[PDB]
Amino acid sequence: GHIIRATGRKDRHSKVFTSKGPRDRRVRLSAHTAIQFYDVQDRLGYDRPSKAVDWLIKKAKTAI
Amino acid sequence: EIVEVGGHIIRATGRKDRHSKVFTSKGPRDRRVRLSAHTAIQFYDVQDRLGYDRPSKAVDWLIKKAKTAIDKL
DNA sequence: ATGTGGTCCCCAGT
DNA sequence: TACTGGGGACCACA
Repeated sequence: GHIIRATGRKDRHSKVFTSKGPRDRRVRLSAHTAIQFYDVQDRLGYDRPSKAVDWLIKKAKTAI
Repeated sequence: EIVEVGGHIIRATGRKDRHSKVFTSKGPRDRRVRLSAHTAIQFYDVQDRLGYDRPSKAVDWLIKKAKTAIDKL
């Protein structure tokens, strides 16, 4: 897993390196997925959504 | 404006974006989130490996494939 | 300086 | 003709 350091002086957010190349680290959820996702996020009591998808990925480790 | 449909889904009556937010147990939330470098790397991996075009589907799949944990919360 | 979470403004597409 | 997915920028922060 890698990172790509920003080039511009306007946005300094890092991108990540995936199978399809540099990707921006934001995702958009659809309205039904948002509500279910945020269900989980508020249940675990996590402040930042990203910690909720770390949880959702630990579990599901049987993705393989 | 509020619509009941799922749950409660707020329609922005603004004008530079008709993008709609969702009403959560902690108020109006945006449907766009910023994954940490650490998370994004693992999240996109499973998106690629499922071949899903749009990454919202991947979160749908995660939740699908993890209700065995979600209910006991 | 160089990243961070998070969201605004807005383009192109569903 | 209403909403969306995502890029580009940006405020406060660290």
